Amino acid sequence: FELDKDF
Repeated sequence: FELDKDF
């Protein structure tokens, strides 16, 4: 995780 997180 923490890729470009909008979720």
